[PDB]
Amino acid sequence: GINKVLDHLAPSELIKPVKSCHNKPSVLVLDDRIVDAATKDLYVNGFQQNPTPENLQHMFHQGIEILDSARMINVTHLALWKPSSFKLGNPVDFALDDNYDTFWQSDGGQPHQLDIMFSKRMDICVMAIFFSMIADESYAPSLVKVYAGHSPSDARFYKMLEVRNVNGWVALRFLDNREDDQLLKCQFIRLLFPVNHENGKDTHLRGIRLYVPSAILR
Amino acid sequence: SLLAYYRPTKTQFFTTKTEYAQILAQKKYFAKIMALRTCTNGVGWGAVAYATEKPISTQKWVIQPLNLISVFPDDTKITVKAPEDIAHDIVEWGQFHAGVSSGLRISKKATGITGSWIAFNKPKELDAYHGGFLLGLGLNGHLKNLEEWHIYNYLSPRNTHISIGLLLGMSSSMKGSMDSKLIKVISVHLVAFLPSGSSDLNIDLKLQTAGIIGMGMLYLNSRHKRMSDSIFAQLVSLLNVNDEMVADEEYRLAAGISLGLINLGAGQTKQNVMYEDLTTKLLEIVTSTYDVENDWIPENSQIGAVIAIMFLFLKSNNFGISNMLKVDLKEILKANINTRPELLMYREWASNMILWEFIGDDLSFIMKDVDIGVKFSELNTDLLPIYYTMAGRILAMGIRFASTGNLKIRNILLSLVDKFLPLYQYPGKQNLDFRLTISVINVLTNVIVVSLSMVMCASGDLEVLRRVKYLHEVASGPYSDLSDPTAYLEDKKDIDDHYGKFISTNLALGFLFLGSGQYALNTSTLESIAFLSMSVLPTYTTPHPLQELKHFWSMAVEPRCLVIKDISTGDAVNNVPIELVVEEDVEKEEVIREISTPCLLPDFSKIKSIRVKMHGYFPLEVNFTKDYSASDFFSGGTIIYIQRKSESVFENKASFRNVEDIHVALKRKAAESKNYSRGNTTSSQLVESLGIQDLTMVELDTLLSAALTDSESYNLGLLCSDKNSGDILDCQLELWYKSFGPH
Repeated sequence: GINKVLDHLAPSELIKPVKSCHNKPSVLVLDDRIVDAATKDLYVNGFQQNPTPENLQHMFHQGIEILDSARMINVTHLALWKPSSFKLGNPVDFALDDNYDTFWQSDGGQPHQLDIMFSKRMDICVMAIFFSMIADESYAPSLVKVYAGHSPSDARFYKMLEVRNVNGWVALRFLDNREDDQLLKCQFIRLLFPVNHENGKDTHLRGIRLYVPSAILR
Repeated sequence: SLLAYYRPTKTQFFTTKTEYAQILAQKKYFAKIMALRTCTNGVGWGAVAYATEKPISTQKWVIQPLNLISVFPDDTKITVKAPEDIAHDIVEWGQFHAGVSSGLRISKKATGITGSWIAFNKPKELDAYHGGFLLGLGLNGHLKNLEEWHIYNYLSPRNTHISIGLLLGMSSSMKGSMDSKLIKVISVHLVAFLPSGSSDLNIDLKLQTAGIIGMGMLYLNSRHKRMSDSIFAQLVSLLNVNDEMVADEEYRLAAGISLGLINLGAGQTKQNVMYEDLTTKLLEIVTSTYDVENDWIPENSQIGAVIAIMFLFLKSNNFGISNMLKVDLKEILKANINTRPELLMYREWASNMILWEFIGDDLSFIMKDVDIGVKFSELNTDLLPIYYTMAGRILAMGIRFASTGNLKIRNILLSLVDKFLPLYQYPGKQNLDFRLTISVINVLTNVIVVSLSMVMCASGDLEVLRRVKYLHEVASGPYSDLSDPTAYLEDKKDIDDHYGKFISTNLALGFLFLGSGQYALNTSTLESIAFLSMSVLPTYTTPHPLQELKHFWSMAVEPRCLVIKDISTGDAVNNVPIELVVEEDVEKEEVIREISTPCLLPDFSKIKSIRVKMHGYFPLEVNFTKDYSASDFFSGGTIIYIQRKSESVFENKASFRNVEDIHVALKRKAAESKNYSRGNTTSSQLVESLGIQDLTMVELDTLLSAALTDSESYNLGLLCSDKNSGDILDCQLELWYKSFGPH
């Protein structure tokens, strides 16, 4: 029994099929001009001239309630946040306030970092980010890389995000890491914004949310 | 040859492709990887050469600069340049490591190393080498009282490495004298301990971590309240860098080891009120569960708290404290679990060391209460805690049996490393759940090889060397076979992973051959385990926190090499069998251990008697009673001398008491003929030719020459009737000749 469990913890010859990984970082396509079942799963607001900001503020809301319509638990306020640097105008609260009009702006080095470090082990399943190509083209996030890990020590690359044209909420559920669980299990998540559109300098963040699974009297 | 650094390094490359440009890229990648190896050979070279070279004082020291140039079997040399090929910080970090090894190479007892000597050896241009050299001398215990004249000269530049070297080395030389003129230097250096409200002065964070560890190790066994409470606040509080609040895991780990070392051995209490208050405060830190992350008590302080509760109750055998530190796998695997999983390995390693009597030597102790208990046997994040469970238990297992040697533990570690080796650095399905799990596999396999090297220390074992050679060579990883800043960071993660994978195998290589194999670690004195435990800290993951502390096992290294010398000649004699009496590391009675002459005997306190037996020199056997230990007997020196037996003609007057076995006689004649190949030329032959071999017979023949007075007549008769003697019949037969022979 001692040997057989050690083999289960340490499967030597069972696991490695051929050792022939491509080792390239997989790139995720975010374009909203092509209609597909997989894209519809990750892109919620639906594929569509540029809408006026009031439609953008409008569509900002149904994307919120549609994401909140399904059976889901929001723990966006259940963790500590620490961006790369402030600009003394708007902290990350205006990014997490679920308001399109308000937003958070960083100011500092070009590779901006946004830290989302958790207190307890919570298994995140759906990653929600809102982008506004036309409202914030100057500070639009063009290049996104999401990390994963159990601590600031062991942060590791998870996924690639190239931004070409997204005016809407982006849903990011995780299936590569665990096909059995269809969710991500980490305590430490950090985001990098190394470059913006049309060679931008700084970057806003209109919306951000975190999703995990599990008449009246006054 | 495998560990040497001051030379081009031999490389082997897979390059499972045919394209020339692709082959060059992999060779460059391997060159960058081998460049990492050269930087991190500092840990290995320090242990290989501990006290080999001796100083001449007048002679000037020299430090070989890092070569980091790789050579392929094709002999197409590829040379690594900074910062184009590797991270810039890595190259002088390896220089700093090499400097420490060079500084540590000087023996502890060497004299003439005053404050002027280091200034005499100053390169007139501060760099990483001199900072390491400064650390090495202070680490060895030479900077007892360094003059204030050139302390400012060294500290005037804001260079981190030199300041790091000075603070650690200078504190290590004094090591617990609580001197004010030195403690204030760190107090100025540490920003948080500086008076509140003062304008911030730019001090590098790594320098503060260097200052805090030097200062805590300055306060060894002080049990000192007005500093210990300030340290506890320092661990909990928050720091300031670049005018913005920051929380550092490195500093809090440095603070935790600092507090634990200052109050080392202060937990054996049955002062207790404040010790109990500090104990419960630490347990609140380690056991608190926060649904919402508090800013000023993050999980970064968890490691420091565990390593603080580590050293307070070290070797205390307090069951309850271990229990509230020990974590049960059965309960946690059912739950979702909380906190960083890396805390678990520290926590279990904490519990195991508290009970410094129950460290099991069997695989059952390692595998205790572990089961996958799930259908999905694929490598998944859910089963990390058992891996960290494994690492903590084996690390306590290895440190417990440090340098004592064994077979069962070695075989168990051999089986474990054999099983876990193939999985190592295998990015097959690029999945982060898989990637995080196999990163823990890399951490786990780094712990197993280190611990396996720990227990078999200074032995020059074959298979242990065989495995650590494997983990040494071949980068493996994503490349080979088995947006610009982003690719830089993507390459930065892989290059840092290779650096952490190399420091473990290097440390294992050095400990296998410690001090040319004649020096062994100490686990007898209480503080020795403290230095052993701190230096063996696994920080192999990024950003490799607190790396300069790897060169600190040096306090625990000593002789325990035994050799035999002759007295009359005064020269060494070797290759004589030595029988040893030991306790088998258990309560068993005894086992006879036969070893060669230049061999490392076990700990002196566990030895009861030792005897030397060999054909020739007469035997010498000493038994150690309770009154005197082997340590006290060997206190004057680890060498015992033996007296030569004499093959004298006078010894064999008439009869041979010696057995004179045919085989040894033939061996002696062959040995003599070997010298003769390479006769009455010996004075013994002369005295034999004189016919005066029999001392007594000659004397009585002179005496009887003439008489035969009654008194002397009874004297010879008494000699004739002796109870025991030699040529009695010869004496009897002379007196008969004298009495009644021809005349």
